[PDB]
Amino acid sequence: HHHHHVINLKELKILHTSDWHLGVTSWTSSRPVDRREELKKALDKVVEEAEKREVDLILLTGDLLHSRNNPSVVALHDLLDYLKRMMRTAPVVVLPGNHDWKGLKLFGNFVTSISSDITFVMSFEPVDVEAKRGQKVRILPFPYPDESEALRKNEGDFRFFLESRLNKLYEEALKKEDFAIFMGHFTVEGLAGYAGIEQGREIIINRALIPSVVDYAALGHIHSFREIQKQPLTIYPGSLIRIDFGEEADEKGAVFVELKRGEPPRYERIDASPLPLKTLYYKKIDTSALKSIRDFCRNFPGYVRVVYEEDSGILPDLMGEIDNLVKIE
Amino acid sequence: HHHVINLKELKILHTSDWHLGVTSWTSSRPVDRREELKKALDKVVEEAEKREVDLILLTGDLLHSRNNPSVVALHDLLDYLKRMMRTAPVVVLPGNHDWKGLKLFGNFVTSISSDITFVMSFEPVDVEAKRGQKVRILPFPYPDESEKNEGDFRFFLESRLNKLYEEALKKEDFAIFMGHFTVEGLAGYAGIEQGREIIINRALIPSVVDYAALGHIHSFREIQKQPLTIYPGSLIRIDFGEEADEKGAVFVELKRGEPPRYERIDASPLPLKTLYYKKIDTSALKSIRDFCRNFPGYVRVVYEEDSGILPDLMGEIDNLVKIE
Ligand SMILES: [Mn+2]
Ligand SMILES: [Mn+2]
Ligand SMILES: [Mn+2]
Ligand SMILES: [Mn+2]
Repeated sequence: HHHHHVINLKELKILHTSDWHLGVTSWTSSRPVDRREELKKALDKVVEEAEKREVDLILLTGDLLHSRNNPSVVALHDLLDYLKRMMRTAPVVVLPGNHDWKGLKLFGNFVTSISSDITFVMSFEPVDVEAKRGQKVRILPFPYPDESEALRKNEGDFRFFLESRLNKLYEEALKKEDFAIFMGHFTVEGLAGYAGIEQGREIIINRALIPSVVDYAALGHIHSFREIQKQPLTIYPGSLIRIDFGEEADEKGAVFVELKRGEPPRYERIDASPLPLKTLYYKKIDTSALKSIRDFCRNFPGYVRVVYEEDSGILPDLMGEIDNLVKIE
Repeated sequence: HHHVINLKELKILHTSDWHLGVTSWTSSRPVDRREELKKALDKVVEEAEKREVDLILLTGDLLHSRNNPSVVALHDLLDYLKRMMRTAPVVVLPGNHDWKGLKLFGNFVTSISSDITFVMSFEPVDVEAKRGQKVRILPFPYPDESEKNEGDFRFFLESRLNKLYEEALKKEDFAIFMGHFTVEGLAGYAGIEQGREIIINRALIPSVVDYAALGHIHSFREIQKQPLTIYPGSLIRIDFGEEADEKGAVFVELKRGEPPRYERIDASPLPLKTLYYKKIDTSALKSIRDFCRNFPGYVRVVYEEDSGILPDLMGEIDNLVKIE
């Protein structure tokens, strides 16, 4: 199943998905919920769409695995399974998120060398790939600065380092052939309604420093769908599930992007239809609140957290009674 | 692949037991064996290219660390795999290993490339060689434990081998057994017992295969002729005790209706020597210094009678790696 060769082809169809967090079990400290079933249902939906829409290229922009250090065998198996499924649809380019195990890097470069349908980008060096219908795409990758996960330098020099990398990618973008695509794994500065670091050291990038001459800027790391800017089109697809409370109002899913030479890019969201989350708040846990909790959870198809401040004595066994109540705090 | 189809002939590069990553004599004078090992591997790769082999067989213990291979060792492994894949399709039968990441890696890679196949179960796999020859692989790795009663375990192993024999009978062009174990009753074998060993009678190896590729034993050994069963051996002399064996790979040529033939590809490894002395005296001290001076390999001194504090032999002798 090799690439097609279409002459004078000015179109490129892209599936961009990110932040899978394969392996995640949520609320381990109160009621562990393995998110695998829900997550795979979403991934199957995304794979089916890429097939339906006959995409030319698939972009994976990191945090595909929940465990940055020691992913389980099941999570790794799921990842390789979906990578394989995607490769059968269109060539895949992978920009993994922050990781520590060298196993992914060794694996990545080897697999890239032996197959024309997958490319791992794990440095700042540009890569020229070929899409499903023969389109030439220059990839401009910006991963988490490795080795120096500890900066070993002040904020001024480090910012200048990041800024210098971005200027270099800009210059390399100018030497493109058909299309040029930026792939980044970081936090855009000044994100509207952004919670904060989910237990990690963050790389903060001003959106204006994203090379303006690229056709699409594919970003990952942020769990909410966000259209960052239009020139160049810069998007976080978001995660596929609602990973924790705080993500109740987010849009979750992937994106379909259509590029045409000489024309503005267009996109459509591929919504994951994730299970919903709800936080219930009460001044005090009384019979009025106690019935409010039971009532709500009864017809709610997602997971519920209860927060209350005032002491109410020994609570009744709500969690043993309500299967979708995953936390009381 | 080419599409002759060669049907009648099949040329095989069989190499094994590389032990990438090994540093020897760490508790006396560590010697990183990588330079020597890569020199041998380059020679083996060069030969596969020169001989234009159709199929390359790797039969385990390619990495010295069964649990935690270093990055350099894994990099070297993947480096050589890629080089070999450019020459001919490669079939890999991993040895006794842990981590399991090797297994996830293996099956994925096998799926995405038609130039490499990892066999990590007892299930037969049908592969296609360089010139389109249809090869059936009958793999026999270390079982995943298991290891209850020695009678039922031996019977379990025996049942696997009969199974392989049966599915061998299917075939098409050629059939090739790949095994990682210790043949029973090996002449001059040390150390036995290990005792983390899988012992198999050579007569239990499916007689209807064209070639039986074995790994785990560090010495070249033609085990039997029908079917031709060979341990290629390691590529370097890993420790003292391996002073006398042959190291290298094997080139095997199969022809339908004809008996199989083979030629060794010798690694020309660095030599090893153990020097024995009743006691360390000036006449012994003389022979040690003089021997090591013109010896291109590594030397061990073993002495019986205690001769007090020794002169700095290892400090003045670069290739003396052990005294005991
Ligand atoms: Mn994430
Ligand atoms: Mn991230
Ligand atoms: Mn060995
Ligand atoms: Mn072995």
